[PDB]
Amino acid sequence: MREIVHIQAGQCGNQIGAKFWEVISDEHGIDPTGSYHGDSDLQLERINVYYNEATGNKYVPRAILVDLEPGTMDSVRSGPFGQIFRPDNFVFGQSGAGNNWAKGHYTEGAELVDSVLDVVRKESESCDCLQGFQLTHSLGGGTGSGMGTLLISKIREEYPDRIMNTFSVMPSPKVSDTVVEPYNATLSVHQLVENTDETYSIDNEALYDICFRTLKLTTPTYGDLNHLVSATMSGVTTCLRFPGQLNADLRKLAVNMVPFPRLHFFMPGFAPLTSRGSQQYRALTVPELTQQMFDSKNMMAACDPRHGRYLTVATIFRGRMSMKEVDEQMLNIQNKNSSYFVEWIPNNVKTAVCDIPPRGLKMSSTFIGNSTAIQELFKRISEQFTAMFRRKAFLHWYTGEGMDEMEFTEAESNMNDLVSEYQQYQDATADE
Amino acid sequence: MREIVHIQAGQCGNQIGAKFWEVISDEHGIDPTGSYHGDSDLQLERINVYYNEATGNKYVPRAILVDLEPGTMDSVRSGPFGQIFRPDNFVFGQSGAGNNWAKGHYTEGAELVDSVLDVVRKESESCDCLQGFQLTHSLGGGTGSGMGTLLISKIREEYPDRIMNTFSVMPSPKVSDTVVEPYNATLSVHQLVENTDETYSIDNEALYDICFRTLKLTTPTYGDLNHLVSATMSGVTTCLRFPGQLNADLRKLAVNMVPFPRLHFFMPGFAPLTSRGSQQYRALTVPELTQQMFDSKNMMAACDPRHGRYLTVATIFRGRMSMKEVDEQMLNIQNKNSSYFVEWIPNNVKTAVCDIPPRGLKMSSTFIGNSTAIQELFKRISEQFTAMFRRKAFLHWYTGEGMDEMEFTEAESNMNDLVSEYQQYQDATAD
Amino acid sequence: MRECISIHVGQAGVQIGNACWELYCLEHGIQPDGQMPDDSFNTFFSETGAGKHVPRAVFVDLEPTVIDEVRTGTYRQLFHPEQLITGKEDAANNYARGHYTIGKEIIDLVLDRIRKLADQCTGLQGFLVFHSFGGGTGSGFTSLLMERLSVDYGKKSKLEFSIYPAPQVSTAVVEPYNSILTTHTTLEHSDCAFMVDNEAIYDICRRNLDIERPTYTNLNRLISQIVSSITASLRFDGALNVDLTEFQTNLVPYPRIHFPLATYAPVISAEKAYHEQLSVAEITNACFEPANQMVKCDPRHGKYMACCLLYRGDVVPKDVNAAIATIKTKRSIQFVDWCPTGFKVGINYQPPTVVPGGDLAKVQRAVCMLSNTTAIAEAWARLDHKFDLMYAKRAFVHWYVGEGMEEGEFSEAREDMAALEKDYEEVGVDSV
Amino acid sequence: MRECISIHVGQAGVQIGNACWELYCLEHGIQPDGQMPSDKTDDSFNTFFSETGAGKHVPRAVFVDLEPTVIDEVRTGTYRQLFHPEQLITGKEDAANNYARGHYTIGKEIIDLVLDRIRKLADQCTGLQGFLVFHSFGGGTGSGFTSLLMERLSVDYGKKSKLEFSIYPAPQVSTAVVEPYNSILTTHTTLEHSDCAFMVDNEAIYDICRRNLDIERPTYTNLNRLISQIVSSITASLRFDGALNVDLTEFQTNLVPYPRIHFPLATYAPVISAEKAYHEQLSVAEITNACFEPANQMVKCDPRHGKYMACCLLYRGDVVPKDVNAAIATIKTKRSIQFVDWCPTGFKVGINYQPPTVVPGGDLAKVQRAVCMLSNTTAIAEAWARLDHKFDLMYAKRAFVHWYVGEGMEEGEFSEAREDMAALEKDYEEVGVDSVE
Amino acid sequence: ADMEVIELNKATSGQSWEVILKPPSFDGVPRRRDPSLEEIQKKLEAAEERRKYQEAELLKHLAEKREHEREVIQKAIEENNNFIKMAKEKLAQKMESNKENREAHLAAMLERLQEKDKHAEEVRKNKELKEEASR
Ligand SMILES: Nc1nc2c(ncn2[C@@H]2O[C@H](COP(=O)(O)CP(=O)(O)OP(=O)(O)O)[C@@H](O)[C@H]2O)c(=O)[nH]1
Ligand SMILES: Nc1nc2c(ncn2[C@@H]2O[C@H](COP(=O)(O)CP(=O)(O)OP(=O)(O)O)[C@@H](O)[C@H]2O)c(=O)[nH]1
Ligand SMILES: Nc1nc2c(ncn2[C@@H]2O[C@H](COP(=O)(O)OP(=O)(O)OP(=O)(O)O)[C@@H](O)[C@H]2O)c(=O)[nH]1
Ligand SMILES: Nc1nc2c(ncn2[C@@H]2O[C@H](COP(=O)(O)OP(=O)(O)OP(=O)(O)O)[C@@H](O)[C@H]2O)c(=O)[nH]1
Ligand SMILES: [Mg+2]
Ligand SMILES: [Mg+2]
Ligand SMILES: [Mg+2]
Ligand SMILES: [Mg+2]
Repeated sequence: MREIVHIQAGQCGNQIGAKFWEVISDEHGIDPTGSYHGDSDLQLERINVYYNEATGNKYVPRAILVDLEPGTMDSVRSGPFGQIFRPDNFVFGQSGAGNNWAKGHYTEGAELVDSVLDVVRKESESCDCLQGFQLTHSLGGGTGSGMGTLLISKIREEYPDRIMNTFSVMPSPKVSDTVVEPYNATLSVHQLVENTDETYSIDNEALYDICFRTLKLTTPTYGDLNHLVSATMSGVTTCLRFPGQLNADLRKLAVNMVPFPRLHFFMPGFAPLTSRGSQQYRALTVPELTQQMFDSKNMMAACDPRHGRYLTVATIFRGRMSMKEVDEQMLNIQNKNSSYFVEWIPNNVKTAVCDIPPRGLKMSSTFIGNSTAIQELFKRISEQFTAMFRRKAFLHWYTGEGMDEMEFTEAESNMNDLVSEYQQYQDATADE
Repeated sequence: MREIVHIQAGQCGNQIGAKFWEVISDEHGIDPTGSYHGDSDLQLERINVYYNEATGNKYVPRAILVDLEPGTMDSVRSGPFGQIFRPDNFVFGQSGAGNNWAKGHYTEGAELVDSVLDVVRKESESCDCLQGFQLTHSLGGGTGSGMGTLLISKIREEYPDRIMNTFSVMPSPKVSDTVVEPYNATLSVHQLVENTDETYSIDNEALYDICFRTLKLTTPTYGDLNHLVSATMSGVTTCLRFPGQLNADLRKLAVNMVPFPRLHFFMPGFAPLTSRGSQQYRALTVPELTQQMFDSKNMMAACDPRHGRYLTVATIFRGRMSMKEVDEQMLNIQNKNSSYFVEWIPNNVKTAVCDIPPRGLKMSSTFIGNSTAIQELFKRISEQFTAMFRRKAFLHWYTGEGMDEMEFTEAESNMNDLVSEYQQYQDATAD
Repeated sequence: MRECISIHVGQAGVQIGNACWELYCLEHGIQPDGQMPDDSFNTFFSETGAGKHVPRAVFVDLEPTVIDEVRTGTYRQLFHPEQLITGKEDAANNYARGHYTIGKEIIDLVLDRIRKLADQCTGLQGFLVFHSFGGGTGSGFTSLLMERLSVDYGKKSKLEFSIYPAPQVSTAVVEPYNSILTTHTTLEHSDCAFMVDNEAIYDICRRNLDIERPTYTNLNRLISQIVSSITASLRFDGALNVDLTEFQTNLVPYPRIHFPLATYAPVISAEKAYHEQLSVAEITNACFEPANQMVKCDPRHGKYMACCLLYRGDVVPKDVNAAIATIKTKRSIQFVDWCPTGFKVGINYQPPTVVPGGDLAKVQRAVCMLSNTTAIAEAWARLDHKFDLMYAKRAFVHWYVGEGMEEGEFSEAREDMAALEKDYEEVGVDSV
Repeated sequence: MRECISIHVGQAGVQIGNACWELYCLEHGIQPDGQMPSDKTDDSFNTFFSETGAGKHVPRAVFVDLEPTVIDEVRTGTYRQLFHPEQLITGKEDAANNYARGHYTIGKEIIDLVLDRIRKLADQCTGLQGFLVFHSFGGGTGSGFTSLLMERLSVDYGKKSKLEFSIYPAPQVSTAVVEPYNSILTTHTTLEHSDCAFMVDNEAIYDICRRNLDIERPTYTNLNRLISQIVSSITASLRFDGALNVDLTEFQTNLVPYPRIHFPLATYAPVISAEKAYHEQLSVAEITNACFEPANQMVKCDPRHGKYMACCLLYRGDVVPKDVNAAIATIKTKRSIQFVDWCPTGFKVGINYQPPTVVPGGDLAKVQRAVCMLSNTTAIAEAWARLDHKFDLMYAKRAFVHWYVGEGMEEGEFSEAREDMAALEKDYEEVGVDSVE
Repeated sequence: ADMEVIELNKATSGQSWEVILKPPSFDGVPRRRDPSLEEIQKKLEAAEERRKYQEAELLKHLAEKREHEREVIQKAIEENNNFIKMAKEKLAQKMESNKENREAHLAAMLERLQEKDKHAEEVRKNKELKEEASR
């Protein structure tokens, strides 16, 4: 389990993807020319997970950039780390999906698809020991959502033995690009439940609320939200891209986090929450860091973990700190909040400490939780879908592409069933 | 829709026709030799509607001169614009119908008809985009009435897709002692109802009354009445003869004016009313123009528009004036007199403004109205016809020519039906 | 690729075309000969071997008068003779002539030229059709063309710019007949149609531009500015772009309900000097005031189903989201219950260009809102009534029947209008 | 010459292997290059090291991992010259903490390869005693691969001694929620194939480091250096000219009364921090008493709550029989030390003169004498009971089971494994009762 | 109060002996093969067959999804095609119905003017019985 093949689909996918790539490149001592200039052998020890070593000194991200709209290609290349990416790995179509999941999944996307699979094949066959795939995309649009889910299905067929990991961004009316997001999101979730092993549920409702309420940003921008996303992505991938015992590969992470196959939707968490302008501030202690696991205010998914129960939790601490203190605090939290952890999964909270802190903070903590509380995010999408479907609003754009009302009925049913399952284990007692 | 083929039938037709030709020629800068001498590109822009260019820097009216009486041929040639017309176009018999519609329509007129169609065909096939025909004639005689209606029928057969427009002059006992005019007129109207698309009802009762009452002419002459006719003809054709958006061709005019096929008889109006060779000075104001032009005193047909309701109205203003003022005045008239405009034909009053004024006036207004009040003109002809027919007076003049009393019974019936239709829409409510 | 083909039908369509193409040229630096010393303008202009730029447009009229001005005018060198099509005799303000009698003579000729413009397209998005509802060419010829386009190009996007009739400038008593017959015949063939009410434009010129008696030149220069705001997203590469498909997807909830209301702001007379500069918030709010609308109706009384906002010039996303937030808090502005979020945004870098010697003043930023409101039903209702008044007495019907039309066709047309009216009612009923 | 072959499976096994072999080298004067200065001269060290033509000494050991990371350190490390490449075996992909993936999917790929080198090493032997297997209960390699290896070894080497050093899981250092599954599944498969197995409870080691060595946050380095000491104390008599547990057969005869109850409890003393003030060395009495203190045990359990069925005392260094008998006398007076009806209440006592050795720069202080008590007590049943409960909690809801079934395992195997644990638990109970007659 | 020491072994690196505190309380007394390699192979290969089976089953479902993908793409083709077919036949029937009506409209309008000619000549016959059968 060495190499990971990273894929970015649509505007959101590419926006969050580029940001991850600049964040982790800094952490690993890589400048935009692909040249290593760091000063720690720890930075390069597991560099092969995300980078291919190119001719001479240089390092090249194992990333595939995808979109049906050509514009985003230039948007990336113009970015700070634009010239770090392989030119061949840019697979861009001529006309976007026009916020229609059917177009990206069946019509215009089915094209671009094969030409994309050829790039993944070239990357994959080059691997000594392929771990699997990491896709970044939104569920709101037509490319990231529709085509991204088609990619997951076509990859799954070619590589059925590999881990499929996604950073799926959830739509919110609070920050939206299309009136049809409930259709696009519902149809995507159905596909994610069946075809992924681990999905990070990055909720735009959660990020907007963090920026507006906590960060006090009157008008949050995609920059402000992506500042929280990049932080989170850096945290959840710390165990993968640096030496350590806990959840060091995609499969060992899936084994510790996924008890039931369909229940693979993680609620990411992060402390401290900072604004792109919050260039101060010197603080945070170990108990301070630890308290934020139940602070719904710190969740990248719009659900209160106190409204449900944790099936499994992964906690990653960064910066120089006493592991004794970390272990003490971690025990204190579980022993005092025993009512939010399922009694039937003993020692379901695993903790790791990376000495290397992220840029900007001297100390940080990331939380990856498989909580039953995630049903609230799916209930929200479902109600929004019902509001529209009940009246068959905008449906003609979907059916026009060849889809049936049945496919909509089936996508909703699976989502209701998914919620119904989380509820089943939420109630589940460790008694005979 | 470019060219119009103009026809003049009988004494009246030729008299009014010559007058139109001199009026419009002056407006377009054409002297009697056919040579253009004007000073505005607007004058020639749509010259092709009425004139043929023909080999030579000069212009020739697309007019056909007709009569069963030879005298009128010379009367026109002796006129000021006599030498402007094509000599070949002058088609003249030897007889003269003697105020017998039967003679004009069946006997003497049918003999000359083919010789006339000879000239129309030559003119028509020469057109790049023939609009249709414009006939000038009286309904009181034999030639203009009888032969003129035969012509319309024969031109209708050859050109069924073209617009048929007439300037039909209505008889009056005030101007003519001819007793048979009600017969001739009734027989003609029957033909007009069936075979024309747009007819201007120029009433000699109305013109006599204008000259006698308004103009204070003790004994009005055909010269005095024709002065009003020429004014009117110049006005109604302005939209046709000059560039503009509204009623620019015969068909677009018919579409805006005719809601029911048979109700195609227009009541023309003019302001200011003037006598021959008379220079005011003092041109009317815009509210003056708008009000005057809507009075019964200003109608070329002998009916009170206030006695009926307007189905549709076209209003043309000529001279330099503020279009704002024109539009304001035009709205004021139709918002204050809402009881004279049918509620069921929204925005039935269309207005146009030509910068070029007619000769003699610095400012003028022409009114083309499809009013239900026109039934008064038809009722007058009908009463006059019944007075005679009841007693079978003069019937042998027509039966002699081979006509039957039924041809008469049928002509009257259709006219009673026509009146009965105008009455139907006069009463008609929107709801 | 992704090219649009503009079709300008009748006097109204051709004249607006003249305004549009004059403005596009100014906005792209193209001289009247087709020369120019982005790259997105190629969706609207073909390039020759001489380096000259030719509009992807066709001008059709059944009479030569108006197009003859184009071919003797300033831009006679811009269009190739073959794309300027004229007959000899117009449809005499009669739909039946434009559709059957006169139209049949030039139909094949026009489709041939369209087939040729489509041949030079590497990825045709669709068509932009400009016409009046009132004229016999605008009504009858357009419906005949739309029908033929559906046969030759199946389901390919077809969008209209329809001139709604105003009595102030109306030239035919029969415009309500022509309006209803065309709406009926076109309905199933158009994907989306932007109506421009002539009384609304007339009044904005009078009020905002201080024009006592507005002319077609004044009206068209204003219409051209809106049409440009709608096409800017296709002709330029801005901060956010909307394609033809994206319009239909975000503005059309149901196939019949395809008539968005256009509102443009700011409209300032080229005098004053103190009148500026208006903020993003100020210009946005203006889209919700009826004095700036393109169709005369009251949205206060109706409900919105979708809103699309096309910003141009000095516009920042943060300022736009701030402005939409304030609208989302206004009780007076109601949206339907089947619409979680009904907004779509576009942003272009280019401030609106003005024709030198024009009525409009230069502004640093502008916006055009395309909104689907049940209030547009008021415009159909006014036309339907005028139709009813005349049809009850069969006034003018003989002109239509004479050209081979059937009386039963008028009832079909009106019954379909009665259904359209009922569909606007049903859709606003919010509802179990 | 009676040779012993050591096998190290998975990360835990390989790393403890590194500690053990580093300590053996120090105890025998073998340098990391394998060169032993035998220049001035008991030969018993040869039961654990083959000699080459170059005069270098090579461990009779095999290191296996389904992943290269840990063994790659061995081949670049201090002792890379001690082991021959052939005895360091690695796959490319690990068993992802899944017994199934280790036993069924990935294991099958390297099994023949492993048995081949075991065969090779099994030849250079003029009187093979058997095998010493080092592995974790928790990981997918240590659980899944070991059980697969034990099975084939029974086929290839019919009735040859196989002894385990198994790492019992502690939540403090645990890396997988599924460790109780892997623990029970491996115990079940291995049971009939192992003759004797010494469990090392990670929480016990962790706590001894914290308490006695004053280590705030114990690392695998600290744990393994401790484990090694006990392992060395156990293997001493095989590697030196001893008298007690002088052959592997003896371990089994001396500590295993019944085939299934083959899990003796280890207790070591003294454990002293090297970084502390000088102290008057501990007496035989002091170190003996320490054997009956649960704070020094290798597995967390209470022998008060149990009965002994065999006891063995392994003294190292400066130890005199008179001092040992004096120490045993004192214990009996003050403490019960209950045995079973059948066994005599007593101890098999062996002294090994070779002094205890420590890794220089290590955590442990060098002592003049030490002791390791090996005792088969019914109290070890407490360790199975804790693991069995954790298994029950998860299995009731079938949590994580799909990971196993997905690798071709059957749900019935979990039932089979647990039923055998239920039987093992009952056997510890049954053995502690009164005998009849 | 009493102990028994039994010397066991004496050697170079050490000595061993047994200590008996108390003898046993009770004095009167309190194997299954193998396994086969063929049995191991049987179990190992049974699992391989259950794994290969569930991977195949999974692959069959991804195959079902593709077959459906072609079907919706096919539906959209048949819809655009049927649209073209409706539009073609509709517009043709309308063009034929109109040509029909329009031609008939002239047929009667000329037929009425033909009656006029028939009656005009007919009127000339009534005059013939009068004109010169006269005087
Ligand atoms: N945290 C973020 N969410 C984003 C961003 N851009 C978009 N989005 C969100 O994603 C959804 C809209 O999607 P996109 O831009 O990704 C659509 P995409 O380009 O994949 O497909 P098309 O339909 O072909 O345009 C929606 O929930 C937006 O609100 C971003 O930069 N950051
Ligand atoms: N406004 C005018 N009415 C006229 C004029 N001449 C005649 N009329 C009127 O027309 C009718 C008499 O007709 P005409 O001279 O036209 C008869 P026409 O010559 O067509 O045929 P004949 O029966 O062969 O004489 C009658 O109402 C006269 O009163 C005229 O010059 N102007
Ligand atoms: N805004 C605007 N409206 C126009 C313009 N020209 C005409 N109109 C309007 O469009 C309708 C006029 O119909 P036209 O487009 O001129 O008729 P046509 O399409 O040429 O059809 P035909 O009858 O055959 O001439 C009325 O509502 C006019 O007020 C123009 O340049 N701008
Ligand atoms: N004492 C000690 N315990 C260890 C060591 N390494 C791992 N463990 C423990 O062993 C269990 C994990 O098993 P590992 O040996 O690491 O995993 P593995 O055999 O490689 O199997 P895989 O899942 O295929 O990687 C947990 O209880 C760890 O705490 C070590 O070096 N020393
Ligand atoms: Mg996009
Ligand atoms: Mg005469
Ligand atoms: Mg026109
Ligand atoms: Mg491992």
